[PDB]
Amino acid sequence: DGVGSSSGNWHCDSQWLGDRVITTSTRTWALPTYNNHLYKQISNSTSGGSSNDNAYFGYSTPWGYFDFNRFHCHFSPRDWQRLINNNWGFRPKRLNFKLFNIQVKEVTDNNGVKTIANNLTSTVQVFTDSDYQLPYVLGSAHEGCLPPFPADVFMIPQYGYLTLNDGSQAVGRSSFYCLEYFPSQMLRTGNNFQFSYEFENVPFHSSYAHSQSLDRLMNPLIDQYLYYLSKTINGSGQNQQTLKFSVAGPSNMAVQGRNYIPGPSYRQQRVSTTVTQNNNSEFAWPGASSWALNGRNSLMNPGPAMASHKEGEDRFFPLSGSLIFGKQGTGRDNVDADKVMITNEEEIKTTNPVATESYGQVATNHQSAQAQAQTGWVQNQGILPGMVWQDRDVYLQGPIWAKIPHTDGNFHPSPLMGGFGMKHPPPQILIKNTPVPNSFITQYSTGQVSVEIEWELQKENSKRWNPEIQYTSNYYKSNNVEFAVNTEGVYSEPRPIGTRYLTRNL
Amino acid sequence: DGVGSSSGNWHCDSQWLGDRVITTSTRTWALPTYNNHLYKQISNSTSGGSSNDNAYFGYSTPWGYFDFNRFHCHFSPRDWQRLINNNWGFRPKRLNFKLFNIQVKEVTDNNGVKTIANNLTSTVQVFTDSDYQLPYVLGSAHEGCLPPFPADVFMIPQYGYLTLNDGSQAVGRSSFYCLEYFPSQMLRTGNNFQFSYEFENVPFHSSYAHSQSLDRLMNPLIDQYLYYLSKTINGSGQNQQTLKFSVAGPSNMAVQGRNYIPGPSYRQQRVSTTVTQNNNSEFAWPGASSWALNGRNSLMNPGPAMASHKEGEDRFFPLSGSLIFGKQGTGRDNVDADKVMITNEEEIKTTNPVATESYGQVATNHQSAQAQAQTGWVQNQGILPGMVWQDRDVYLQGPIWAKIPHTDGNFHPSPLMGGFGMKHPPPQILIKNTPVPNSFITQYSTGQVSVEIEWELQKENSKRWNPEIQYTSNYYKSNNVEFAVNTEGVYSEPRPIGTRYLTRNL
Amino acid sequence: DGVGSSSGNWHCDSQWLGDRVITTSTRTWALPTYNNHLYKQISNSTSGGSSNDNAYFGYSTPWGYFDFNRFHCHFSPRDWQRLINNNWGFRPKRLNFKLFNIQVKEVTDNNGVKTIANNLTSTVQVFTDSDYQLPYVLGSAHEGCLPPFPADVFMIPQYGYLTLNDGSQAVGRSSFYCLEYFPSQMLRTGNNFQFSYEFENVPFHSSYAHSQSLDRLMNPLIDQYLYYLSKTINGSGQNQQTLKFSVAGPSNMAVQGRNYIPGPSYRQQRVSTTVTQNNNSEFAWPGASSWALNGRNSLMNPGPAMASHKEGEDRFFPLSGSLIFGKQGTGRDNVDADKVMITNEEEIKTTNPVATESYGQVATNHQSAQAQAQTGWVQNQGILPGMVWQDRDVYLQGPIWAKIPHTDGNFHPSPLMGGFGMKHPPPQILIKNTPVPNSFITQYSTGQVSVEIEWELQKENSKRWNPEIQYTSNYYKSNNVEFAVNTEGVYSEPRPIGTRYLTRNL
Amino acid sequence: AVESGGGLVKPGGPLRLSCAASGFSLSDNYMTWIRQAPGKGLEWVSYISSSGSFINYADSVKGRFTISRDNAKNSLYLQMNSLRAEDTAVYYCARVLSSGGLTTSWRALWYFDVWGRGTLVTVS
Amino acid sequence: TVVTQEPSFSVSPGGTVTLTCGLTSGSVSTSYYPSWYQQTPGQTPRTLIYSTNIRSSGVPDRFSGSILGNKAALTITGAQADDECDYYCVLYMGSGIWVFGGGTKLTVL
Repeated sequence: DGVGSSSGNWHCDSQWLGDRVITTSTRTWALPTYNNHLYKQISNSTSGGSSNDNAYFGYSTPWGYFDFNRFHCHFSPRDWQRLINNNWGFRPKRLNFKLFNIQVKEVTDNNGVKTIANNLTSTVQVFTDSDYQLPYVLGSAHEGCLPPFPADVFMIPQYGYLTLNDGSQAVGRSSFYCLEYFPSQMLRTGNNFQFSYEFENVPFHSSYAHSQSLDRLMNPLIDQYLYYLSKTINGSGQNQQTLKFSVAGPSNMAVQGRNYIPGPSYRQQRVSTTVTQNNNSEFAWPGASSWALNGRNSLMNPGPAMASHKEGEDRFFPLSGSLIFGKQGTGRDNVDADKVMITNEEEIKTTNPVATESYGQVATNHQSAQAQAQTGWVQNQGILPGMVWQDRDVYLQGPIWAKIPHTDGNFHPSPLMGGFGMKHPPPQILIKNTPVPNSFITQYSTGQVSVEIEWELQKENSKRWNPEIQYTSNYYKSNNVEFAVNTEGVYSEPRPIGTRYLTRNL
Repeated sequence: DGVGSSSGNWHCDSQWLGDRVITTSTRTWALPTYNNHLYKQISNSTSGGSSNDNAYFGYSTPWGYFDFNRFHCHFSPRDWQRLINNNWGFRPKRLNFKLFNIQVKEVTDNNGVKTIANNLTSTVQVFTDSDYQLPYVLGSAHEGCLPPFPADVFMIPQYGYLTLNDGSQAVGRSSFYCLEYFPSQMLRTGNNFQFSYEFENVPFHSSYAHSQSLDRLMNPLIDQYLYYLSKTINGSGQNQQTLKFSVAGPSNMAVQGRNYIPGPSYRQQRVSTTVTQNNNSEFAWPGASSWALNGRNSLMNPGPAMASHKEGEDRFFPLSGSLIFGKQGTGRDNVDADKVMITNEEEIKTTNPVATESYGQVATNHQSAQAQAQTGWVQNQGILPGMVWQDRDVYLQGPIWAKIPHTDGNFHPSPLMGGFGMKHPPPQILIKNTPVPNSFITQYSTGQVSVEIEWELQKENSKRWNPEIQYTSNYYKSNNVEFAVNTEGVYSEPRPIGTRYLTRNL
Repeated sequence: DGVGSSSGNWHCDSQWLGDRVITTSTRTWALPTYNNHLYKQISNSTSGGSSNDNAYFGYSTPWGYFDFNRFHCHFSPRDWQRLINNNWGFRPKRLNFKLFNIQVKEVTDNNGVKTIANNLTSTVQVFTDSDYQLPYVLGSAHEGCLPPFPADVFMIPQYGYLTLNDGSQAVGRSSFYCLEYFPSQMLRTGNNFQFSYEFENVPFHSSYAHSQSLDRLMNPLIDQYLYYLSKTINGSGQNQQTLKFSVAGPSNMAVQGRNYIPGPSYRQQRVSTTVTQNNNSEFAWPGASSWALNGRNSLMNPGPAMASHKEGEDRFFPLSGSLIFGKQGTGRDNVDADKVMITNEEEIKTTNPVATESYGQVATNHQSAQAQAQTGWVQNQGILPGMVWQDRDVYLQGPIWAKIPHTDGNFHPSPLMGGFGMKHPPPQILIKNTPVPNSFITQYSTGQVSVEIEWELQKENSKRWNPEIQYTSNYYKSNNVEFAVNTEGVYSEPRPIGTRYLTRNL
Repeated sequence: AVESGGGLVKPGGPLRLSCAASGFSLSDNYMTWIRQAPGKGLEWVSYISSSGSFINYADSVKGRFTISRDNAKNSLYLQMNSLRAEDTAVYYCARVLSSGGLTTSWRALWYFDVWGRGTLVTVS
Repeated sequence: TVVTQEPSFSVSPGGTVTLTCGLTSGSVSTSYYPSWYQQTPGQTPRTLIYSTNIRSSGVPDRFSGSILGNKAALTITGAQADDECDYYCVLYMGSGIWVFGGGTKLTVL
């Protein structure tokens, strides 16, 4: 329309309406020029990765993309506290994305000084992939998300993808995607861009902790009419075998018949947060649980949903089982235990097997006059008919959705790092600065990004008499208010926040 | 209305109409005064149970409840015979419940003698939980059901529930429900109470036995066009390696390729009813298959549906594999084998693995010139794509339905003790005597309960030429007619009756 | 209608219409007299089978059955090449079956010579089991299916089924089925029989190879915000226990968090086509993986869908894991390696674990000061929440559909030899010569069969820049044209043709 | 890196010698005592389950000796009582691995994996 | 229940001799798990092999142990100076009870 007239306004606010929520967030961004506008092959041999498990083939592209996939982009900590305390379930509904206030800059850098000037006739290419024809990188929980604090200015990440390989060399089945082949809407300093999206139907993420454990469902005061095998002998001696049956009842509750059994387990190694208890050897890679695919061993992370620790022991955690977040300012390499935030799953200990414990025992052989009855510990257990399980909780820092791989079959597609599985997630948004002349001008753009997601809720119906556990901030004085900036203007979040406080009956 | 007129009538009968069944049962009940009108904490410490597997924490309530969840409540043995004989399947559609003829008594005890008289100003509270806000205890197959024989007056069981626990202590998440906080319809001697229920869609409970075994679905007259590996050597000697392929054909049927494979298995220990065969040492609790949760071992009972014994050996039964019902008057503790009724799964040995046997083998290493091929037995096999299985059969004495826990995921929810899985079972019906004055009158009440279920059926379509196996009584003479009273008037059921007689193709 | 006029025409062609395909096939057939018009009980002892695993029981019937269940019946190689190169998926929508020009021949035999004379009076009885009352044997991939070449005349195979059995002997539950009891239509020479059947809805068969491995879906240019455990000790010495966390990033791609894990595996033994590598011992039956049912070990073939071999090694195949086809003219028993064709599944190695490799590792114990972290290999793995997998591919020679055994439950019914699983497959079509009088005239029949299937397709939408992998013939000179007749007119199929060439993103 | 050592007792009297545990826990492992007379043969002496609920002895020492396994101290105690001159021999603290394979693919083998150095106990 | 094996088996270096240990009471097989232990004098016995064919990590491939005939036995191929020392045989039976053989040495010539 024009250079001198604003192409959009600032929107940050949240309307809490009935059973629905609308969260609007707006950020300011800067997009540089990557690879001098070139599509460059990459591999492990370019970076120098020696090992075989790390071998990869792929391309790096000049295009950038927008990642809002993390929760804290949309939900401020005060909205989150209102959400997790009052609500059993939630899930996205609609997605509105506006891109405006495009400002393109040009740079001429002399020997000692660089002069930053505007460029009025330059353009910025952008498009959305609604056909899901490009590789989808938003499901790996990468950095580069919109920052949690509205006044932060963030840098658009570079878009790349990987494909088939054998060693560091590609194969004839690998694919190369030149994003130029896609139509894109070009924007000058006056144009704006918007689109809408409809989240496909997905189940409400469970946001509650079970009041009743799975092994305690049966009524306490009444005997069952089912019998169990109490005694296989009368006493010490020769040829004392006998069969004696007893009633399953409150006196012995472990042997009663039950209609449902806990979910699957794949045993993680148990690492203790008190270092004097850990074995004195390097077992970080050697003892880790991992699934092997095409001869390349990939660590199991985070793995199936399982309780992190037994009741009463909070100092242990599965070696690769639990999601780990860095604190503000945490270094990139070799940070000690107090620079990272560890998420314990103990809410699901009711219906899910403990990750560091065996799922149970199974009978190895037939007993007889010669052979005693023997058993062995079950390390892994697949799904059996009649298992119930709780998925992994979602966190304020955690990812929201992932794209279900397109395959013949899948089971309970809900992703393992948490959130909502979808066959058609919110599309990727690819943006770049159009090259203005292989000698080009130093150029970058900036502007505004506003993402809006309508959320649906499920209200708390419970009749529980005594008060619920709620998420609250401790009253004791501190030198810095949690979820705020310090004296230098550095916004940090003190602890990872779970979504499960309110309780339900099992 | 008035005291002098009846509030209801006696309906006990079953109408067989077309493809549907209507079964009605009216009983007489007596409700005492529980806990002297008090809610009381209960844990193992109050009972004194030391073992940590039995640790429980809960509350016992003054309320009673009605349990009709067992089949023989709704079916006379002749109706059960008429059902399992001609029908390939059945399932409930509607539920109707009527509670009337309230008669409230008051007990005034002298020094040695107690006096009984009606109390007209006394009321009886009743309500049903439509929202499942309360715990659901009806799925554990407790005693206190409506009795099988209509002339028996029964005692309403006591209601109590359990919650989260650590040892005998509770946790801040533990929930306490006060049932007085639920709006309840109060009844005097003239009032009646009723409501209607609708069963949610559940698949027809299969009531037939497969004729064809899974592996034998082939055609004995025709060869397959697939090949298998017959010989890896020419003969005894050195450097004799070779590869020889044969045709899979009716001559050797074990090696053919197949479309499907038997269901999952979790092995159980094998116990013989001939006692000399069993091992001498005490293996009842040490050798039993148990799933562990939160550090509390729990016996696997009845466990995933599996054939109890190989064909030809019925003397062996899985240790915790099958339901065990007591004979009439069977003692509570350490009764012998002949006093209890051990059910057997033999019908499902077609499509299901044997509970006391391995599921099969898997190759444990790479056979090569240096080392031979090796195999390891499989004790527990999770679901694999392409499995088929039969759920556990239901018995005249067995439970009808069970409540599916409210969870993020479950697989084939059909309960393990048998029956129909439902996320909205028939509600709990709570009833108590309203306290009339910590000084209250010793008091109780009696009345009528008529529960009417509408069953749907599936007709028998088979073209089988030879006659079916039908359930028949024995003509040989006995001192007592089976499924009838003895000289002292005690109704007894001779044996557990299964539902699977008719045959289908696989 | 009349002898002097034909009852139909000859239709062979494939009409390519939009997204649909209409495949027409017509053959000439011959139906002899089976069992001299008798139902003969057959078991292993009557045939003489000693093995306990091969014990069978069943009946041989005079009826024949038409089998078009194999792909090359409905498709020409060019129609196959046109299908698999341009399309991402196809499923059968409708089936039309027409039988015409029935002719009956009576053979007169004399010592000097035998003369065949047409018999006008005799009729052929044909009926289809629409209600699926009869046992289904089409799904077993049996021989006797319609010929690849139209010119060839084929003989309809005899129809027999095997019921329940205990060793050599039959059991009470077994049911004997008589074909005669079902209503059937009798046709004279003028008469023709035709029927139309509509296929049940089924998932599109996947016919593409993923270009992205499940583990490499990550963005290669960006670090995740999640952390993993890098170091459990500082260095070599005493009391060095420490914890160190690091960012999961492209430098080390094995330890990143992932939302999905590969599908299940049940390991097969690995056999090399180069004989000097394999062990010098007879491991053909001893080392195989088999699922035990009711005490009869049945070999696992082909088993769950798994990649046949690691990338880079194609000279290794699972012992019982690959569909094996014979070359034209292959002997029946103990042919050498070259007479047979071994399909390899390496296309699916992206989302599926290698059949001959362990699925991964799980820790078997708690670490401590006195105990090192121990692991063990996972030989087979059931379904876990969040797995994805590809089914087994269909071949030009392979089966199309299979009937899902009627059961209370099943998981991912898609058959293990490939193709579309259906609860209501195309019905069996039974045909026989009517007996003309236990001394009957020697009689056989001939005629025409025309089957018509309508295949629905899914178009290729991909944006891939570099050219696809395609299926093409070799231009180097040879003594014959592949998929054509030799000098004597024998139709030969040189190799198996998979359906997976085109690529998709994961 | 697993191995252990046995307890040393004087010759000539009934004692209970200890088997210390280094490198592994006696909780999850099946443990056996093996006694060899000098220069002639090796004879099985006793077996104890990992759960400890299953214990069995050799007929010569059955009804006589008593075995006890303390998990907290990583020590395996075998108490010999009322010794005979025919009980003079060397004892080993054998470690037996039963069915080393994992549960999904399990193979049942029984053999003495780890051997504590023998200590002689003489009755005199 | 007495394990039986021949006490005398002397083989010159470069010669493979078979040692056969069986049970007098009943025939052996995989169910009655066999095992083979060398005891090097001055040292504690080390398990030569276990459960028939399987070979212990430490042990050489020169000697292979298999169940041949009614009673399982080890079959040393081309014996050498090092491998020679007192051997013992043992097969597991019943519950928690093992029976050892009489023992055998072997000597290079």
